[PDB]
This record gives sequence, C-alpha cells and structure tokens, in this order.
Amino acid sequence: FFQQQQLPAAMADTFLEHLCLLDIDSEPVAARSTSIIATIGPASRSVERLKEMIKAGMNIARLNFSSHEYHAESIANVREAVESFSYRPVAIALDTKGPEIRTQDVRDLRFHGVDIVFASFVRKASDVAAVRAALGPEGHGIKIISKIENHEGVKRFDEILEVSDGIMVARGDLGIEIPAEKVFLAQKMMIGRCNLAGKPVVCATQMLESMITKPRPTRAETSDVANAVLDGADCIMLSGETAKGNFPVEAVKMQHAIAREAEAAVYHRQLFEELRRAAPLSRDPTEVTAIGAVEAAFKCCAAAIIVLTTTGRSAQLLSRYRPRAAVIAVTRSAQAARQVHLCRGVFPLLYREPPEAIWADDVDRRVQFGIESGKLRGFLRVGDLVIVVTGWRPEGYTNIMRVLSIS
Amino acid sequence: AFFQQQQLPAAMADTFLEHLCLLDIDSEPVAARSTSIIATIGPASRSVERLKEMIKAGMNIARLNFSHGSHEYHAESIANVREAVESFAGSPLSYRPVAIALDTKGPEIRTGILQGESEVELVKGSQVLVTVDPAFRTRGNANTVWVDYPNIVRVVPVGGRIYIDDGLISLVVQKIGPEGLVTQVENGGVLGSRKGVNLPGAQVDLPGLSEQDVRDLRFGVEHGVDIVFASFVRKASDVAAVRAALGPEGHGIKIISKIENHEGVKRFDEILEVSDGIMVARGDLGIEIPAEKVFLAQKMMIGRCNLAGKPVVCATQMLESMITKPRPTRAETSDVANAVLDGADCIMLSGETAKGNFPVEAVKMQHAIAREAEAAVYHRQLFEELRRAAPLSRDPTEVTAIGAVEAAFKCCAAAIIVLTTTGRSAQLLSRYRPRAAVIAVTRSAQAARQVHLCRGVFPLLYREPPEAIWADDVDRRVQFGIESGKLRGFLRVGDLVIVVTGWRPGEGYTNIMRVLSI
Amino acid sequence: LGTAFFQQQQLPAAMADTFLEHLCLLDIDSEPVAARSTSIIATIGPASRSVERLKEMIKAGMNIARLNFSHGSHEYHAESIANVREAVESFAGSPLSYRPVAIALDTKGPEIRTVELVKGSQVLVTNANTVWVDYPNIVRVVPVGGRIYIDDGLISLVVQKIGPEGLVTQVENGGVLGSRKGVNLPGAQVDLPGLSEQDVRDLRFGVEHGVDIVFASFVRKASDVAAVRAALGPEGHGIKIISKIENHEGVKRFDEILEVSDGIMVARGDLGIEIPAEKVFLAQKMMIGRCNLAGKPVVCATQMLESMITKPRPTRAETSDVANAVLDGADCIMLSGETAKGNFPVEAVKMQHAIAREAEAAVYHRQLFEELRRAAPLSRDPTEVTAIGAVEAAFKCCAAAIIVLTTTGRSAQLLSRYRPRAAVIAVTRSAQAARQVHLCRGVFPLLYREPPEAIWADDVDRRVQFGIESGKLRGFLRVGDLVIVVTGWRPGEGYTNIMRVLSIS
Amino acid sequence: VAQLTQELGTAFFQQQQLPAAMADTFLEHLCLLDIDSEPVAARSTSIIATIGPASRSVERLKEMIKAGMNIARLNFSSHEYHAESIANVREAVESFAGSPLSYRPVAIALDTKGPVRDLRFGVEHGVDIVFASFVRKASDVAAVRAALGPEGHGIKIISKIENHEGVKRFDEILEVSDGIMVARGDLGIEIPAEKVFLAQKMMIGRCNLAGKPVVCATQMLESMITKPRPTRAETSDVANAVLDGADCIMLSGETAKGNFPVEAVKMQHAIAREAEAAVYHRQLFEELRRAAPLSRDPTEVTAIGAVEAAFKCCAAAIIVLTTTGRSAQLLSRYRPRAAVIAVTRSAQAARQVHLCRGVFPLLYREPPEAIWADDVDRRVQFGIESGKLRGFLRVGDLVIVVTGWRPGEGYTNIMRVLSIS
Repeated sequence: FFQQQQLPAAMADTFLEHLCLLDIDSEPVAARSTSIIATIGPASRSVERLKEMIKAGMNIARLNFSSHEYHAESIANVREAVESFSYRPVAIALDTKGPEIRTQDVRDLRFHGVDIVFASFVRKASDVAAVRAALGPEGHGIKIISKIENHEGVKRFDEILEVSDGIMVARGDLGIEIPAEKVFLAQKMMIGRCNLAGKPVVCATQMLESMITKPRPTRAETSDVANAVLDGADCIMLSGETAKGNFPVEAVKMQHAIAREAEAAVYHRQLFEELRRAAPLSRDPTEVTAIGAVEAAFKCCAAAIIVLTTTGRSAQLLSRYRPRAAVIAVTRSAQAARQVHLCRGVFPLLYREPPEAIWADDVDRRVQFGIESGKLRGFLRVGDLVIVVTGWRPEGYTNIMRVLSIS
Repeated sequence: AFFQQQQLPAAMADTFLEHLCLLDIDSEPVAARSTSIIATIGPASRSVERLKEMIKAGMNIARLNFSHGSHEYHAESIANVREAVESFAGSPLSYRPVAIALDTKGPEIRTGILQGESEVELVKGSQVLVTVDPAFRTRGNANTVWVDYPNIVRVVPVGGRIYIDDGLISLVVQKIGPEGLVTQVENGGVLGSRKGVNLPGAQVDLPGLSEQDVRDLRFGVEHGVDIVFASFVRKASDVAAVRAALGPEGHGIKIISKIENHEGVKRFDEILEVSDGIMVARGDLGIEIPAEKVFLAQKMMIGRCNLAGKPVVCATQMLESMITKPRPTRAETSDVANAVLDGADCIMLSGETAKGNFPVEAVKMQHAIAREAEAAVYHRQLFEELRRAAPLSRDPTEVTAIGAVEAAFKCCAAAIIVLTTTGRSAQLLSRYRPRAAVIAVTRSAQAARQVHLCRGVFPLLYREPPEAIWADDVDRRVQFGIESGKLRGFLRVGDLVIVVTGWRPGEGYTNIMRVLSI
Repeated sequence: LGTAFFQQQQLPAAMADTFLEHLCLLDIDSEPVAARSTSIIATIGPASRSVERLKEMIKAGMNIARLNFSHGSHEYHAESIANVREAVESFAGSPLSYRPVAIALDTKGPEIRTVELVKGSQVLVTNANTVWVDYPNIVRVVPVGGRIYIDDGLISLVVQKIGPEGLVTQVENGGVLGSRKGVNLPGAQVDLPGLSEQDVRDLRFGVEHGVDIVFASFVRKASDVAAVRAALGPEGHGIKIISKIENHEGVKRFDEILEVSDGIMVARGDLGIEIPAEKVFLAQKMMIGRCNLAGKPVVCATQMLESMITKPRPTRAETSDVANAVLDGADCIMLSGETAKGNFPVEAVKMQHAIAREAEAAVYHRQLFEELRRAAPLSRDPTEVTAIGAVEAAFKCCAAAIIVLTTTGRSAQLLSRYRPRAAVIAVTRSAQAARQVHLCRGVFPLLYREPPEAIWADDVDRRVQFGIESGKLRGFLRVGDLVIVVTGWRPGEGYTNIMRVLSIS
Repeated sequence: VAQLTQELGTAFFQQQQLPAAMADTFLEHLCLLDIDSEPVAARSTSIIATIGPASRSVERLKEMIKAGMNIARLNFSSHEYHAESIANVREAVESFAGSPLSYRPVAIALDTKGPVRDLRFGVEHGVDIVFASFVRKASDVAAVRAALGPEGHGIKIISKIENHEGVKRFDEILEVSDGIMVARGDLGIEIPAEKVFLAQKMMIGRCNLAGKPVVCATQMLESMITKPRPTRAETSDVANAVLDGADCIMLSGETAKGNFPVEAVKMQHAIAREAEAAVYHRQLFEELRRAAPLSRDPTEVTAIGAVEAAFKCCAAAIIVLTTTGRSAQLLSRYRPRAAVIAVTRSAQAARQVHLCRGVFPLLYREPPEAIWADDVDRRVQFGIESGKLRGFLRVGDLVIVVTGWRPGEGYTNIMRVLSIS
C-alpha cells in the first residue's frame, strides 16, 4: 500500500536518501504518463499492427517526410485503427523534412488535419514565425514543436521556446552537429527550461536502437529511457524501431514498461519545491487553481485529478507541476484529446454526448463521465479521493477545484 | 510598486540570511495585522468609552485576571466590554468581534505571618528553617519560615531550592527532618508576611485547581466567557480538572494552558495534546526557571504549537515600561516583534492596559509592531517546513486548506475567504501561515470570538437571513466577506482572493476552492 | 560517540533537519558548556568608575569599556581610562587567565538644538509659536511634507511652507517645549559635517590616550567616516571605526558606509526617534545580516536591560531582547545606563553573560554555516581559505577550540565570520589587537608577552602551547579534546595557511 | 571578487559549468548547463577495460593506456592465456617508467567466472582487485576473502551484485566488501530489464554514502563492438552513470573482441569529463556532509576541511601523501571538483586508488630523506612537477596540500594552502 509507487523513496529528506530507498520490489501501479511517439513506416503501416501498437502504448504517430499518397495512407490507416475502439485518442504528428546539405516544406505543411508539427532544424524565433505564418490562421490550433539540432539553436534556445508551443531534443542530428559527448548537456538543459516554462519537451532517436533487430534492448538503452523520464521529458520517441524494424510493438511495450518504472521514481518533493522557488508568481486563475489542485492531490494521495477543458490548457498547467495523480482530462474537442498527449500525465477522454440545459448539469455529466471511465480503466476505485477542476461558465474561466470521494 | 511593499523583496530571497539583508524600513506593511492582541482589563481600561478606543486601536481578546478583583468587579468589566463591542454592531461590514478570557488565579504557596506589616532580614549564609508546624504560623523568625503547603517537606530534596517573594529570596535544602526542612540562605533579602513561594524543579502535588478557581470558573461558565487561561498547568490531568470545573455548559470553552514551571515545560507534549492551546507565561516561568532560560522555553513551545496547529500565546512584560511612559523601550519593541517572528498567534498586555496611564497607546504599539513583523516573516521557508512536517490527510477540509494556501502564495492573494461554523477550517488555514488574510465568515458569535486565538484569521459575524437556495446563501456570505474586506482595507478591486466553501450543506466539510478576481 | 555528548549545548537541536524542528528541540535542561563568546560593552560612569567596581565588572564579563563623550570632561574621561587600565592590569600577574579589555570612545556627535506648550497647530521655524534652531540649513533640507522632531522625538511638526523667512509648520504632536532641546530631522539628508568641532578635539584626546575603538555618531555616508578617520589622523591609523547608524539616511546608505567602516553599531536609541519605533527591529536585523555576510563586526546597543538601572532583575522583554540580538547575528551587546548610572552594574553584566551563553548554544549553525558559505564569494586569500577549512574541520569533530596565531587580529576575524561553535582562542603579542578582537564573536584573545625565539618554528610552537595551557587552565580544554590549530608557514598575515588537527595531550 | 578575475581571468568562470554550479536549485542548475563550457578539469572517473583478442597486443595496450585505461580487467569465463595477458599489461605499463613525472600506474583486476583456484592464481600473480561474481550475502564474500588467504589480504574485494537476493541483502554485502559492481548484464537477466536503473541508482547512492567504490558495467558502449561511433542512448548512459555517482566505469566487448577498442576507451573518457564538470556539487557536498557522521578520526576531519577549502578557492588540485590510500579515499568520498593527486610509495596503492573517483595516483621512487619534513616536502614537490608536466597545475594555481605530522597514515592531519610556482 505505502510500499508501492516508490513511496518510501518519495518521502526521503534528501535526493541522496531518496536514491537509497528505490526498491526494485515496489510496483508501479499508476497509469503510465509519459507519451510514446512512434515513427510510422513499413513495420507499422498495417492497420493490423496499429491495432497491436495502440494497445502496446502508442500515443502519437510520427510521419517523417524523407510520398504524399504514402503519408495519406498512413493517416487514414492510423485513424481506422483508432476508431475501431476504452477508446484512446492518438495524435498525428508531421515531422517536416527541412533543409538538406549534410551539415518543399510548405507543401508538406499546407498538406489533412494533423495535430502536431515537429518543425525541423529550428534556429531562431523567425523560423517559428514562418511555420506559423505558413500554417496560416487555418492552421493555428496546431502545435509547433521546434526541433533543436544544431549549435546555433542550442544557443538561441530561449527565443525559440518563447514562440514555440514545445521543443524536441533532436539527438540524432545534434550528435553530429556538436560533439557527441556534449549531447547530454543539451538534453538536460533543454528539458529543464521546458519544465520551468511549462511547455512540453520530447527526447528522441536511438533510444532503443538495438531493438530494430533484437527482441531485448541493451542495458544502455534501458537506462537511457529511464533517464529521459527522470530528466523531465514529456514524451519519448521511437524512430527506426517502429519505422523500419523487426520489433515495433516489443519496442512500444518496453518504452511503456520503462517509463512506468521511471515515473514512479521521480522525487516530487524536490521538483515541486524547486518549481515553487523558480516559477514566477502567476495571476492566471487557471494556473493558480492548478497548483492548488496538484498540492491537494499530493496531500491525500489522490488517485486522479479530473479536469474539464476544451483547448487542453487547463490540463497542461496541471501537467507542469507534475502530479503523481493522473490527469483525467474530459473534453468535447477531439483535437484537444489528441494534442494533450504532448503533456506528461494527461489521459484524455472525449465526451461526445451533447450539451445540457443547465451549466451545472453539463459539468457534472462530464465529471461523472470521467469517474466512470476512470473506474473502468483502472485509475479509480471506490472510497478513492480525487481532485476535480472545472469552471463557472464556459477555458479561460477554469477556477474551481473540489475534493471528492469516489462513490 | 507592488513589489516595494510588504517586504516582498525579502520574501523572494533564496536564504534566510539574505532575507534578513533585504528587509527594508521603507517597505510599508499594506496587509492587515493578523496576530491577535490580548488586553487585560482593569481600572485603566474598564470604562466603556476607553474600551471603544481600545477595540479601535486593535484589541481582540479581553482578559479578566482573577488574581485580584471580586466577581462583582469582573461582571461589570464583562458588561462594559460587551457594551463597547456592540456599539459597533450597527455596521455589519465593520463589526469587530471581541473574545473574553478568564485567567485563573491558580494554586499558590505562601509564607506565614511574622511577629508583625513588620519585616525581618534573611541573611545569606544564615541557617533558615522551613516548617509546616502551625505553631510558627504566626511566629515567623529570621531563621524560621512557615509555609501553607504541608507536602513542601515531601517534595524538595536536599539540594533543592526554595524561592520566596517573587524569587528574590532563595533557600537551599541542607537537611530534611520531622521539625521541617533545614536550609541555608543563598540569596538573602527582606521578607514580609504571606509572601509568594516557588519551588523550582519540584513536582508540586497541589491540585490542578484551587477552591477559588472552581468558584471563578463556575462564574466564567455562567457569564459565557470564550476562553480560560488556566494557571500552573503541570500535566494533562490538570487540564481535565479544568474541563470538569467548566461542567456541561462549558464544553465549547477553549482551554489555554499556562506553562509556568519546569514540570509543565518537560510535560509539554502531553499538555498540548489535551489542551486547545498554550500560553507561554513568562512571568511565573521566569521565577521558576533561570531568567536567562525563558527564551528557550518560549521558542520551543511556540515551535511545537505551530507544528501541532494549535494557538500559542506569548505573555507578560512585553511593553512593561508603558505602564508609566508613553513610549516603550527598544527591548520591548524587539520583544513584540520576535514573539511574532517566532510564530506566536497572540501577544499580550497585562499591567500596560489594566492599570497604567497609556493603555490605548500600548494596544496601538503592539498593532504597529506586529504588523511590521508579520511582513518580515520568511514564508518561503516556513511554508515549506510546515508543509513537509505535516502528515498526509484524507480529510477534505485539511486537503482543501493546504490547496488554498498553496494557491494564495502563487498569486500573492489579498485574502482567503472561508465559510466556517466552528472555526475549524479557518484554523486549518491558519496553521500553514498564509501571508494572505484568512477572512472567516461565520454565523456563530462564539466561533467569531474564539478564532481570534488563531493568527491570520479575521472573523466576520453574519446575521442576515438564510437564503432558500444554499448555493445562494453561500454566495451572499462570500459577498459579505468581500464587501467587509473591501471597506476594512484587506481587498482592492483587481486583487485575487481564494474562496473556500462546502459542496453541500451539513456535509461537515469545506472541499471547494475557487480563485476569484475582485 | 557518547550519550552525555548530545545532552548539552542544545546539540539535539543543533542537528535538526529544519529550523522548525530545531526550535522544537530547544531544551532548558541542556546546559551551555561552551564559553560565552559574545562580547559585552559596558558604558563607564559614576556607577562603574571605581577601580574595585571595575575589577568586579571584569570578572563578571566586561570586555569593552565604553566612554560616552556626550558628557564629561577630558580630565574626567582620562580618569575613567586610568581606572580601567588599573583594574585590567591587576590580573596580569597570571598570564594564563589575563583578559584584555578594550577601551572605546563614543563621540558626542553633531547636534541640532533649540516652558510653552506647543498645541495642535501652527509653529514657525527659523518662543511659544516660533522655534529657532542653531542649524541654518534646516530651511534647506526639510521639504514641504518633511518633519521636525524636538526633544527626544516628543514633539513633531510638519513643514507646510518653506518661505524666505523660514519654515511654517503645523504641530502634529504637542507638549512642553523647554530650552535648547535636541532636534531630529527624520528622513532628511542632513548636511551637517561628518564631525563636530568637539569631536575633533575628542578624537585627538582618544589617540593621545590610546583608545582602541571609536563609536562614531550619526554616520550617514562614506564621506563621514573619512572625516572621522581624518581627525584620528595617522597616529590613529590602527583604531577601529565602528559607524553608529542612527537615522534614515544611514540605514539607506548602509552598504557604502559598511564598506569603509571597520564595523557597525545599531544605535537603537536615536534610531527609534529618527524612524518609527516599530521599525527599528527591521533595521537591526538587516544591519546584522549584512555585517555578518561581510564578516564585519556589528554591535547591538541601547536599553537591552534598561529596567536594571533600578531593579536587581530584568523584565522578560529584556532577556528576550538580549537572546534575540545574539540569535540575529550580533558580535557585541551593549550596556549604557545599566552600567554607567544604575544601581546594579555588576549584575547587569552578569545577566548579559548568562543570556548570551544560553543563546549562543541555541544558534542553528547547520543553517547559518550553509548560508554564509553559499553567500560568500569565492576567495583566493590563503588566510580565508584556511579559516573556512578549519571551521569545517571544527564542526566535523565538534572541536573544543580553534587556536589561531594572529598579529593584527585578522586571522581570528576570518574564523569568526563563519560562526564556529568552537571557541576561537587567538594568541597574539600585540596588546591592542588583543583588545580589539573582542569585537569579533567567538574570539577569546590571549596576550603573549614572552620575547620571540630566534627560530620561527619554535616561536610558533611556544605560542600554540601558551594557548593550550591557558585553555586548560580556564576550562576550554581537557585532555583528549580535539582542537584545530591555525598558523602560517612564515611571518606575516596572508601567510596564515596551515591547519592542523591536534589531540590535546 | 575582483581579485578572482584579476588572478584567474574572466574566462575561467565560464568553464567547467561553473555558471550552472552556483545555481540555487538543481532545476536551475540544469537550465544553466552549457555545451560551450569546456571541461578543463582532468578526467577522474577511472576506466576499466576488459581484456580480449582486440586488446592483448603489447602495442595496443600502449594505445589504451595513453587513451585512459586505468584498470585492466581479466574475464575468467584459461590460465596460460591470462598470465600471458598479465604479462602484456606489465610490459606495456613499464614502457613509460622511463619518465616518472608522467608514468601512469595501471591496475589489474580478476573477474571471477562464477558458480576458487582462479584466485590463488591471481594472488601470486600479484593482481590488485577481485571482481567477485554472483555475491548474494555476506558469507559469499567472507568465503572469497578466505580463499585469497594471507597472500591476498591486501587485495580489494569488489562484490558483483547480479541477482534479486544480492540487491536485497546489499547492505550486509557492502558492509564487508571493499566496493561493489552493479553487474548490469546478468542483473538484467535475473530481474526485469526495466527495473535495472532502480537497482543502479540505489546501489550507487548507498556506496557514495559509505565512501566505498562503486562500478557501473556492461553494454555501456556496446554498439562500438562493430561501429566506430556510439548510440545516443549510449553516450547518455555513460554521462548518466557519472551523474549517478559511479566511481568507475567499464568496457566489456568494446575492448575485448571488438573492432574499436581504443575508440571505446577514448569515448568513455571524453563523456566522463563533460559529465564530471556537470555534477551539482553544492547539493552533493551538503547531502554527504549532512549524512556523514561526526568523526574524531584526524584524517576524516582533515579531509573534509581540505575539500571545503578546495571549493572556496576553486583549487587546481588537492595533493595528498598516502601509503595505504586511505587518505585519498576519504577525500574522494566528498567528491571534490579539484583533482585529488595521490603521491604514494606503495606501487599497489598507486594502482588501487584508481577505484576512487577523483584520485590521480603518482608513484614516488626516491629514497627517504633523513628529516621527516624534508621527505614530505620532496614528495609534495614531486606531485606538483608531475601535475604541471601533465597540465593539472599552472603557476598561480592554489592547491590544498594534505600531509602528516609524523610517519604513518593514521597521522594525516595537516592541511596547507599553497600557490604553485
């Protein structure tokens, strides 16, 4: 009961004691919260395997651009595997090809309702003003994740993250564009500033390479996946291991298993406190409500925080304070339900039933929707405690948290 | 301009040392004074019009000290307090509840009568005999002292000390015997008759209550006092005697145990457990232990009361020289400020308001000081340390309360508005020492008085008619809070407040937290 | 290690993981065994002028004798000085227990001076409705909205018109105005010179009679301490200037004053007239914090035990004030009328010693040492590096003493600024330095009068041995104790670069 | 502060992640990590290379030394072959004994085959370190120690923690061993592969507390078995084992039987160097200060004193005179940023302190002086010349010098601050 979830190590008084109390016999029981991004290719274009992967852990499917009809088949195939169904949104990410001369894209971008763009070779804020200009007012609601992959981008990181919705640590290209021995510095720096900023961050490429042609990963690759979770990454990735390789689902299986283990061994006591000291005061009532709900979640070992949101914003500001409790986001928007897979700890649930006449009643119905999905999916049992986060009228106005026993 | 104020540059410092260095005397303490002030009522503060003045200066608890005065006397003080308090009842947004406390005389040990209003000098070195034989009860020598505590010969060993006359005369036990205790005079001095006796380090087996305290406490219950400060609390069994003296009608009376001697300090934890709160009674404590040690007992007791979430009072000689002078000494202002920095929920005035010449100015100086000192509290470290030391909880009131205080710090909330019927939610807010004012709306005149014991809690008494739809009755009370606070200065338009309420009526909870723009 | 180990000097509270827990484990039965380290300044007067009385005060703990030059003649002070030195030297026949005692000179300072009852309105400043002040630039420095206090801050007036003919004020607080009463100008940049003509004569008298320390009144800016240094002149180059911060501008320009002063006095007396009484504690805690961070000594002054002028025991606020001054960081605590004029001078010294001793043990060194080191800049000064290593070594082994050889006192001060619990036993041949290091908390100075030995390693050794025996004799040190010894590889300071761990034989 | 930039120049403080080192939180420390900040401090996480077909040449072993191998590992899972290996090592090491100021001790470890006679082979081949395999409880190591017997008393027992039982009875294992190896290869078989980092970070932690060497091993740079360049996951693994606290890191088939055995060592070296500069010492030192118990051991006291002083002046090195290596170890436990430069006469201690992160052992050949103090000053001056020649030390540097008042290592109790000339 308290033996699980690394709770003994979560209550240590120092980072050092915490490490010494990590218990291989303590079982992850929380839902796995770090999103897996799988890169689509041959081994993963079967509507068959997409069913097998989406059960294995996939949350985002990545469309690398290195033909349009090829990727449009990919799209419709993923989508069919998603709608065959516990229903689990799955977002679609377009990873632009970008400039190339060993160290177009507007067509790929204007090109089907993608949820995310991993823009490539980003180096300045203007770059992001491009991709956002090109996406035009019709492409606004899409999420720009600037890939950082060269020295110039590392050094201008603050101006890039400023305008971006998120960041990718493009380790493949960085390990050539800068000494390989310096990559870990770039990674940890960037993950830390993104957690500080509350904007999702992605660790990527070669994380489970050997699994391209083996069923079991190296020791280094186990450690590498854990440590990206420990660093604070929102999403971890798979490239060849799912594009062009013999173990697409054993891969997604083991990224799920590893991240489930690493997430429990996060030292929240220190992470939360160091966000209390580094984060500026906020006067946004939604952020204020979120830090309140996370603190309450911890005080009672909440099973989940159930938040209502339309744009995904409320669930993001919960995610930035890293609750152990799962963030059960209930939304009528269907792109929101896919785009929040960029924020660690958010499980989306899409409410399709229509509005109700009294504002109060519509909210409860969505909230009980979350409780029943949660009950059925293993998050909630009865006599559990949860935190509930809603508004008073219909995203900006999200300013209420309630403590509720599950009945 | 917001950052100039309430020492916010010092609040953001990364260490305590640097927090001290960034303290700024031009940073005005805009927020409202949260540490409650206890004024002992007497000749100098009994009259109604004075009391009105003192209330306005910032008195929050009136203290009736039954070491002196008749019951007819304190009845009239209680009477006049209530008249002063209710004179402001006509303006509900500004009405200031005021608690009443009874401070018991307590058991006592006294010497005999001499052969005489006469006097005699006990000489250092000289051999003095302390006897409980009634012969000498009127035949007090310079070498024989009679005492009205028979078991003094059972409870001071060889090597123990006997202190007479407010601690000025000291005596050491050399031999114990059937005629009495053989002493040598250690601190010589002049004793009169029926002087005060103190047995340092003894376990005094006197009753938790004297016969006068049962009469005084019965009087208390009959007059509806909110608070008993119980003298000479040495053990849990002493506080249970006090509760039984309060009888059936006194279950709701807060019992604040006075820790006044070595035994009570060492049994602190067991006393705090069955007490509602604690008074650090430095006056008798300073006679019972070495004076240079009282500051250790103060900070230990305040530290533990903060850990336990229970109100703690610092008492006696805080602005003592203001009994005759209109301005205090530099030690006195520093004492009040450090009591607050330490963590005290209340600070007290005894003679300064019961019998001196500047009672109103003495209330005003504690107000001004407490207000500066609250602002200089290093919340970054205190909030963290109270957070981590407190246990996990599945009580939704506790849970919401920590959430609410966390949210207040994030936005520098002007207030936290809380609906409570007992006070308990306000108290669970207060135990985390928010910087934001805890505005506590209640319908219970008792609760409104009693939560003055809790630092940070401004009680508002709501008299208006209940509304049929409960969600509407909640809103009107939150409004009452907002509008009371606007006009008292706690809240301005633009400010953010956290509001804490229950989900449904008589669910016994507060489990709703909202963030609201004014 | 033992049990009786942790049942004294508040060691259970020393090792708590938080400040809050530290507070909770403070124990009134945990005796302080360490020697009292916070020096006591006793203001000299009729109550404390006789040689016999001063011996009693030395034995009760007086470390610095303060000479208040607001009153009394040079000849009167020359007599105080002679009796102090007579009483101090009466103990020098025992080299292993002789306590140096510094002499400080507190300057009168600049002064603005003036039975009608100014009431509830309208006075002009240039009897009953007009006040004339001997400070012509009053009209120049008190703006419309500024204030003028008169007589101990009893009366206040508010400027409403700076006219050709002076300043038209309204009476804010009325009372009885007598003749030539002190005036204060809260918030003003008072352009009086750093020094008065009387001070210059007093400073000269001070150098001529060999005083160790100057408490310089009403210091507002760096230029003022330069004038005091100027008036002490080159024969007073070795005298310490402790700047009295007494008014709003002093507090606001504290940094620039600290940087050129040898230390600071928090002069709470005139500060509570010059700023709201309720704000002094803020100025006290900020000034002590900044002095502690800079490693420069800070004195806490005025009314600490005020009631003992007539009573044999202090009030509860008074012992509280003394303990909290120590807990704040103060290097020195001070007695004015309690030792100059009252009826219990010796007892007032005794009470300060007793409170300080208890409060020293209640310091939360775990947090204090962590914050002084994280906040102090890196250093390339071998004497500073060695000091911090030695203080760290002393905590690791709860050493009984740090024994340091110092000629100017500087090595001892650099140990003091990291606030060791271990006593800093400072062995010197300079009688003045040994008087002066009493400004530094935790420093017990030992004056060594034996002539040097021709070989340097042997001279170092005999002075270390003098410190261990004195320490044994006075109770600092028992056989088996560990001490940390701090010396140099050669003559000088900046060459104090050796730390040794020693078992007392 | 201006003396610091006058003395060292402004650029000094942009290097070795000093801007991130002064951060008030670990989060902000991470945000201040900088790929342009260069790791000027010598690389101090020792490298263990397993010897094999690709690493037995007398002339390859020279490439591995100049590349940074400090401990030669002998995997016993045939004698004629291993005594041949031991011989190639010693030939290779001694090719540089012509110039003592630059001679690099190298140690030799025997890693047991698993589940007695291999040890006494080791013993009287003069090996320095036993990597006991499959240890599960205290008696398994007491058994090992007994087998080594009297000729193997001076030999260091490094228990390999390979299964669930040894992970769970780890305290008592550690309580008796000289150190610990986190055997990831077998341990990823004997426990779920996703729980291994847990065992890892947990064991390193407890070893850091105990002041006892801990080694991270197996598959770190595996892809370099057949490739000249490592995986992104694999550079991260190396960096992260340093950040974890590991004293030592090891190469298996990167050097035994692979095509790039001198690039694998080279790469372990460059990663470790960057990662050491990246350690958050402020928090690490404090936590080890707060956990380490009060000591009346003069050598302990003097070591923490000297570590504190090294941080205060960012000293180029701490120079320690040690015979058993105890003093260098008690320095290593507090994880200085400054190089620990360990001058010893005992050739076996000079090889064995490679287990202690931060220690750079130098072997002193010259004969006693008559005067103890003269002998000390000549040993210290050797460490300084060795350091200047190798570029640890420049004129103007400050070093902390740790020595003894009289001969013997229960007598390390003097600490000196010194300017290199």
